[PDB]
Amino acid sequence: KEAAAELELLNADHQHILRKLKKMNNKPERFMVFQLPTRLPVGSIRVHKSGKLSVKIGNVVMDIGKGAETTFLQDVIALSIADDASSAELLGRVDGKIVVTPQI
Amino acid sequence: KPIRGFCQRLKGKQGRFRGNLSGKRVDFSGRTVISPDPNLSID
Amino acid sequence: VEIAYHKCDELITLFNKGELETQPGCNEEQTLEAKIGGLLSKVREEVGDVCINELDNWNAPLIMATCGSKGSTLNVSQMVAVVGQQIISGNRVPDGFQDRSLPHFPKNSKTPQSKGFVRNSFFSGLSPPEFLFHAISGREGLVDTA
Amino acid sequence: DEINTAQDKWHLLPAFLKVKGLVKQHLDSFNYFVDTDLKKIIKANQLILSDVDPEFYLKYVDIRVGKKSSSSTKDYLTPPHECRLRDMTYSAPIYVDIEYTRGRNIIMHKDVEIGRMPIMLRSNKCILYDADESKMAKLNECPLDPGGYFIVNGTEKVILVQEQLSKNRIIVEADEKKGIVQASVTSSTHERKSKTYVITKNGKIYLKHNSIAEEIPIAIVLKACGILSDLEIMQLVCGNDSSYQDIFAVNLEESSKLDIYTQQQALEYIGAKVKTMRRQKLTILQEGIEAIATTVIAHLTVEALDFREKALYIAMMTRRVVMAMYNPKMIDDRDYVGNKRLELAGQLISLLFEDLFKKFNNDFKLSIDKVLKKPNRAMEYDALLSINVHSNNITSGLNRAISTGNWSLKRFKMERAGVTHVLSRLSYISALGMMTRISSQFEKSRKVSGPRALQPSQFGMLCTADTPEGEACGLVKNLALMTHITTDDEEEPIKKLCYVLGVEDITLIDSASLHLNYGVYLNGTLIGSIRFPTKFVTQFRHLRRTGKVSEFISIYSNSHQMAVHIATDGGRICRPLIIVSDGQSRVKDIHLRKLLDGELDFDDFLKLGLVEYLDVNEENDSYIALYEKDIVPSMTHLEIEPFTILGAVAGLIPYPHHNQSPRNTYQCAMGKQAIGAIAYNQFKRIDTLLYLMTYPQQPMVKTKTIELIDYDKLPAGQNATVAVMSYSGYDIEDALVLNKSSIDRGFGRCETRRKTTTVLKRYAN
Amino acid sequence: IEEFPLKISGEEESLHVFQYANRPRLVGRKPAEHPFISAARYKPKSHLWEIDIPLDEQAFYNKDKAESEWNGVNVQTLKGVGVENNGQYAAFVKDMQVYLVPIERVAQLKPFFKYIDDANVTRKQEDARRNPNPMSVKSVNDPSQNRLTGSLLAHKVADEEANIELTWAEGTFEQFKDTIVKE
Amino acid sequence: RQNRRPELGDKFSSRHGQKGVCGIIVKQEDMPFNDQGIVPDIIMNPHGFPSRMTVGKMIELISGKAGVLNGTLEYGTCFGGSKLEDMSKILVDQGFNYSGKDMLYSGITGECLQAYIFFGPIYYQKLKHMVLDKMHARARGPRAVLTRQP
Amino acid sequence: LGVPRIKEIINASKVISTPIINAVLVNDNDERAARVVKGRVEKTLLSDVAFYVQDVYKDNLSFIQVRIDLGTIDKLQLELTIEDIAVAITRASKLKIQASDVNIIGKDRIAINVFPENDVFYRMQQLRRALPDVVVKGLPDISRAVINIRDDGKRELLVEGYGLRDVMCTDGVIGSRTTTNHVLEVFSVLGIEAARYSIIREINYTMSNHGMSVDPRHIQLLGDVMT
Amino acid sequence: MLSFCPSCNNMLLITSGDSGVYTLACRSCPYEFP
Ligand SMILES: [Zn+2]
Repeated sequence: KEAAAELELLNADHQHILRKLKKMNNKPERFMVFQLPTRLPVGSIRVHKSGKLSVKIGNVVMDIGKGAETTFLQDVIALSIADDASSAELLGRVDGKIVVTPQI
Repeated sequence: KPIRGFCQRLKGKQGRFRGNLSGKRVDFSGRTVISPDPNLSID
Repeated sequence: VEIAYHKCDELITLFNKGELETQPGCNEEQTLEAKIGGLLSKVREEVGDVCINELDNWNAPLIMATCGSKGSTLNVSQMVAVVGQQIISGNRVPDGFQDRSLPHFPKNSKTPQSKGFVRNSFFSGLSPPEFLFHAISGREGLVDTA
Repeated sequence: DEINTAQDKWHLLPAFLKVKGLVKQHLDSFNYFVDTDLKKIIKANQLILSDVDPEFYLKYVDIRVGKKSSSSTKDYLTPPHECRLRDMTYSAPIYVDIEYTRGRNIIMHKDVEIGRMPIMLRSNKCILYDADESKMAKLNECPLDPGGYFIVNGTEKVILVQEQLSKNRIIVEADEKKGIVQASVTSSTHERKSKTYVITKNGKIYLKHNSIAEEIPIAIVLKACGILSDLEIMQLVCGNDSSYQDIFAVNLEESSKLDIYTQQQALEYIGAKVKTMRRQKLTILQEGIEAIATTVIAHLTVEALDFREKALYIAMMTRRVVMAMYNPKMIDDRDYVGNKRLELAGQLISLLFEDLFKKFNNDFKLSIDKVLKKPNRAMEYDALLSINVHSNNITSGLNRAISTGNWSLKRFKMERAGVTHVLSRLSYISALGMMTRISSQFEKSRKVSGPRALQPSQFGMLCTADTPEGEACGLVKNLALMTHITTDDEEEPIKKLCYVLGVEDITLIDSASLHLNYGVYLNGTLIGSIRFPTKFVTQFRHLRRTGKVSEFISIYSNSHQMAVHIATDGGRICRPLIIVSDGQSRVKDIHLRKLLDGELDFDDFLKLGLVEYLDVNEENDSYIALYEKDIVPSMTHLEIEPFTILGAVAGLIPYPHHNQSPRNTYQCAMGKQAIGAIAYNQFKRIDTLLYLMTYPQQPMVKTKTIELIDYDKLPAGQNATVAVMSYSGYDIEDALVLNKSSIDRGFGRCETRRKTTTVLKRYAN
Repeated sequence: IEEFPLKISGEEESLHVFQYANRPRLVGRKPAEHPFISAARYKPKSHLWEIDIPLDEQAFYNKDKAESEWNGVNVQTLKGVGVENNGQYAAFVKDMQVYLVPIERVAQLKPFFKYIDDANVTRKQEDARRNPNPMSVKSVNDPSQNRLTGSLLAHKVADEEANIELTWAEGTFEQFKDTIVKE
Repeated sequence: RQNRRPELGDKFSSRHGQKGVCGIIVKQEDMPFNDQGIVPDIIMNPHGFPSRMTVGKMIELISGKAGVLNGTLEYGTCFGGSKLEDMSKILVDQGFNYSGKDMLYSGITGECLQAYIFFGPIYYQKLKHMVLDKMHARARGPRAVLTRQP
Repeated sequence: LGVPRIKEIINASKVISTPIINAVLVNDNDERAARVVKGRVEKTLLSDVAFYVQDVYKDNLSFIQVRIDLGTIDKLQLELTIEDIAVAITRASKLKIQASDVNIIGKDRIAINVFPENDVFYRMQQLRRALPDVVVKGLPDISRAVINIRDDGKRELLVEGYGLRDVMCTDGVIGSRTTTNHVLEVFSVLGIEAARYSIIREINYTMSNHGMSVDPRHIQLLGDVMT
Repeated sequence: MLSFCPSCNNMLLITSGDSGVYTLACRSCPYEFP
């Protein structure tokens, strides 16, 4: 029922995130943050048949699910500090944020 | 735990004036169960 | 009791169409709640009228209700025909949790046999969902005296 | 015997009550107190110290009840039926181990007697644990006795399962003549008994507390927690494109009146009108007394530096204020069964014991330095010589609080009476039907028949047909036949688990977007703001059924607001139900026939993932089917057995479904009075008043309920030959007529026994 | 079919992320700019960030109220507390490559009103100057008495520590190619 | 220790919630009897079942009589139990009426009864609250000290 | 109508529950005149007659601006001018304003200005929420008038409010046949012998529809012990 | 009333201006607007 509204939106999420992955191939000092599941029991973002993404970051450990999901009307900028010294440089602003979740 | 006084017993639900003066306890009484009987008359 | 369901089950389905008859008395979305009562308060009494005249003499709950000793044509009708719809203080068993009364009935379903109405007699039996709706009218029969 | 899964799902209900009986809730509570919940007491009252002579220290390393460490045998114990004929208490001594500073050298001494703990029958610390009708025949105790009750000095008493409202959670309220209130009581386990209110005076939100001299409007107490920019307030409380901006808009301009505007100036307005507790030093900064005023409030969550997670928990507390003012249909009742926390004996006898235990070692402290204030008496002085004078306040504290059932605590300063009752040996199930009952709290809503009534959210949680009448009409209730009370496990790892499944964090999400998505609520606290909940919750149960997480959880997920809930708080109800995957269940009658072979019990059913426990809140989302002939391709959680909605004392009614509903609540009040048989040892015991029948008989129309508690092994009453008719007019108003020749043959000749006692007293002279 | 291999070459650099709660991302579908930081300011052991910003002149400024009240012009600081968590690597993306580096903290930037906080300091100073109206010996820790700790002790230690005025730059190709050459 | 016998006043029940004071104790020869000589133990009036609506006792009597004649105890459970149509088949093979409603004579007058009597075994448990320890009688006795009343 | 009807009859309590008053009309037909008098008595709130209220700034003006829907006067059949609204602003003592500052600008528009620390912003906004809740026409003590039909062609007027004096004082009703509840306001309006006959008619009404039947005389002895 | 003061999002306030003008300007921020 309303679970069928969910899978079609997750299809519409992959087709919006392969676009933003491919427009940023020109390495234009562009950054993005995404979360990896810690507490491990490297890999490869890869395209399945007909619009489907998955990562396999362990030797075997598959993580099928990804999603380009949050809304932020903020300015977000990455800076690297080093040893509390003359070490302040703004690297870049952040365009998007996706997440990784393992399948169960 | 609060102490009873004079005014704390002349009033109240059956402290006085209902359980001592208006409604008392009477001698010559008794209280068993009831059970039916057709074979005797009314009164 | 199924021909009373058949008039009832179409009458709930006019929420997409949005029919509202608007009796005098400021209904505000209870016309499809107040009409169902007398619709079910007619099948509760008329089947109680069928069971009386189509019933032989020397019937024992018939011959002490033709008198005035003990009983009624309501109380024998719940024993042979139907026990009707239970009321809870002027309310026909309102919802228990999440727009429903009990987990055995689906979400926001405003039908009878889901809120209050129990169609089968004391002689036939009661089902596990409709047994509890009798155990609430049976509870306010003892609370109200206190 | 061609077995099938249509009418033989009953055969796993004996597999429930065999491994896991009917006095689960009393036996498994005290057994958790003795094993583990003593060691968590002395580890929080260790290291008794003196200030004079600062090189003295005594520390409690570990604590044990029962056996020593030298002999290490089982025990030698006064037997329970030998203990009730002498007006003695049935008890076992507390042993501790200690090391302390004697003098030249410290010394570690074991097995110090400090008291005698009473222990309930059929626990694993008493001699009746796993006996086999030969040890138990030697002890002349009944095999069919339930157990679970103290025999303190004669009389035999039972702690009743109290319940109250859910601590550490909020409830919304409405009133017409008073405005609305927002109670939120919180009880952290150290001295803290605090409830906060979010009240509305004539259209303005406030926040009052019984340690603040006045009320404070909430726009102060959110700039006090860092949320200051005054667009972030409305962005958290209201949302967007709504009427909630219009109701809330009054509280914004009271920042302009008080002229604060910043998080530094925000604090000191609170502690300017705080009721100052007498500190005896008063180092009051006028900067830290307000920073702790956002620590002693709403004791769910504590902070380190940021004050952030406490802020938007106040913002969610005041959003449901505004929604309640928008329509009063959104309010909640405090009589719904999801808002009740049942609490057992052994997790309530532990509130008493640590009151007694700290009162032990602060009388034992001041008895030391009364000797150590001597010049000569500081070298050879030993401390364990004077330990036994203080030991008698543990035993006499415990035995006085069980007999006279009122518990005088200090930490919460609260005087619950009526917490123990003497069990009634009128009949067999009169003493078993008491062991499963509920004693409510009577929160003084005596006008309202709401909580006096019965809720529809009660089907199979606890029994529906047993409730008294008269003075107590709806506040005394009874557990059903299938029921387990949960236990709290831990909230640290599951908070680490939900990050892995793909939730974001509270410190990263923008406040414009937390109302667009849902939100995970952990014990009522938002932490993660998940998106697409239905992939998140369905991947959570597959960790639960296959067994990565413990099974006493609930994933209630409503839709009136945008929130999904988790609850692991323990002390709440549940029952088990078999998972239905799709239009075909997981019944799998090859598993069910292998149960009768005897290797695949009920506990291995939930180990695989065929059955799990649902509470009342996880029945919001589920769609339980009655019978296997009713499966829909949208239908979960087939109901395991439908007559389990009636307890062991309403269960003996034959054909209850045909009968009227007030004629089942009239029999439970009288089944506890029908004379009969009591136990097998009934000619050995000396009780106050014990009714017996000469020749009882088992009934003709039995029930499955009476053979699951072994009622017919010792029945009560006998079956006459009724000829229903009117006769001689002496049977008019439900009186009845029996014959003289049947009474002389022995129809209903009872027998009445009555103790009386004296004591030969020894005087002063 | 296609696959994009990622590897994790980032250490030695505890890089932070901020969150401007004031300026939006896009303005009428058009992406906005970040304002230019005059100087930065960092407090170790308390992880604060007093980022200074300039606000524009007379046209939208109203200096006649700003000068006469607090005498502090053209500086708007905004405080951010460094909050740490696991996960959440930072990824710059090469042609058919994507290279990760761990993010150490994420601080949230709220507008810290500095000048009107300090406008009451001289007002508090002038209180006892119009009303002037008028010994440090050791004691002993007693085991029946307690001392402040936890939340309010961390505010006593976070107001008095070393200031650091950061040399704010905008380089980052040195950070880029150093990561590229490492596998 | 004392034992006693149930004279009138002693309160019986039915396991379905129908209280009753024992009203009279008549002799055996005045009680009715069926064709075989079975004298009933207890007679209860018909005038409860319309108001009390207890169809359980009307079923418990059928599921009980058929169990005696077949030698096997029967189950009355909740939401189930032994059905009715399979229980009149036993009750017609043994020779009795299909609804348990037998016919019997009278012990006062001798001839048959112009109606039919519903006859069978019902479990009557005996309650507490007997009249041997409720009869009270105070003529002129002790008086309290502060009020000088009984 | 049960026990909580007998309770406040014999208590003669001040705050009664549901104090409906019963009034019979003059004519028999609707004729668009049976609910023209329910317009004359219902507390007509101005948020039903207004449509758009906003604050208009030129450079130096602080005035809220109100417009009415003149067609709603045609719709629900009430009768009033435009200037009596401007009367009804200054007849509201809760908004502590000056007496005569009001000026009409046009036919369907009306605006009121304010002038004086920081009085400017605060009391143009406190009054923005306190203007759209004033009574402009109707009796200031009733709650909600409702017209109904009886078992004949004649129709009466049911009004669920306390006041009875001004209800008799209005037009289109006859002050000869107007009963009520709340006995001890008849004792104020209609003397003492009308209070004695009202207690009679209240007790034997709430015992007619419960089935029991005492007598007329057992209430006529109860009426005279009070008055 | 959508009275956001940008760079702080705080509030606006109709202040008594020069020659009695009805300017709007907030405290705790050097900002003004007609
Ligand atoms: Zn500003």
